[PDB]
Amino acid sequence: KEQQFAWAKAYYRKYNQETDGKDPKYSKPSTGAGVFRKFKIDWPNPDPSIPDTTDG
Amino acid sequence: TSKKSKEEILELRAIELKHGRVAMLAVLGWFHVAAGFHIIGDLATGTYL
Ligand code: CLA
Ligand SMILES: CC1=C(C#C/C(C)=C/C=C/C(C)=C/C=C/C=C(C)/C=C/C=C(C)/C=C/[C@@]23O[C@]2(C)C[C@@H](O)CC3(C)C)C(C)(C)C[C@H](O)C1
Repeated sequence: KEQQFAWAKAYYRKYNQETDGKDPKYSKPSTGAGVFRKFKIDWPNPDPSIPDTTDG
Repeated sequence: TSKKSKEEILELRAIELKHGRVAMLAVLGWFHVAAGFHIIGDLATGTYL
């Protein structure tokens, strides 16, 4: 059984991936993180209270 | 309109009303765009008109 699961682990490491590789951008917040201006959601007549800086 | 006929008077009134309605809409849009609020143009040109 030890050899069987050793082979299974080798096959797993060869053919399996930890994550699907989705773009990290979809995980980053848009609203409330201080980076709202990046998305240009409210460009026409932007709201002054929202900071212009995109540093977060 | 002193010498005009009824058809001419009705046509004059039609012209007056068309001009008046177009002018009312024109003033509405003029003030709307002069307040800013010109989104179609903003989006089309990619810049604030
Ligand atoms: C005389 C009437 C008139 C004229 C000639 C124009 C002309 C123009 N307008 Mg518009 N506009 C008008 C009235 C008018 N407007 C009105 C009343 C409003 C709402 C207050 C607007 C709001 C508006 C905006 C927000 C913007 C323009 C802009 C423009 C330009 C591009 C066209 C566009 O998509 O805008 C038209 C947009 C509209 C929302 C028009 C709405 C028209 C209403 C619903 C009246 C409909 C009447 C109907 C057809 C009557 C029925 C008749 C039928 C039974 C025979 C152009 C120079 C753009 C511009 O110049 O940006 C710098 C722009 O961004 N206009
Ligand atoms: C998807 C897309 C875009 C888009 C879009 C779309 C779908 C835009 C739509 C715009 C729209 C829907 C605009 C209406 C205008 C109506 C007007 C001017 C009416 C005038 C009416 C007038 C002057 C009427 C006059 C009269 O009736 C009077 C008063 C009396 C009558 O006896 C006689 C007549 C008939 C003469 C962006 C945002 C542009 C860029 C982006 O990148 C991609």
